[PDB]
Amino acid sequence: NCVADYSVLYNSASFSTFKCYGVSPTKLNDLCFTNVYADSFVIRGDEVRQ
Amino acid sequence: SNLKPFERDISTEIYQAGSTPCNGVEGFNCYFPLQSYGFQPTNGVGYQP
Repeated sequence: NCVADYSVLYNSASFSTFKCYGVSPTKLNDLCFTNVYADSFVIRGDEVRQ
Repeated sequence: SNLKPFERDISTEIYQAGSTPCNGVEGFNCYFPLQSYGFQPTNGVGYQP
């Protein structure tokens, strides 16, 4: 029951995202989705393909 | 953006990934489109050419 705005990744710094961006890449913010459940985990990130 | 099926894009223009203009020269938010794999004999299981 929220907004789930994407103002955080507008400017950002580097990053790679999920590399799909099906609708409006780098714009998004057009679909509501059920929730923004974000599990807590940290990885090295070099093996981003896996 | 993604390509139409059976396309061949040989453009070498620089990328402007942000609001900062690139003016056709490398810099912040200005990354070259082409990168080389660098194939060498001792590569991984799924890294050979």
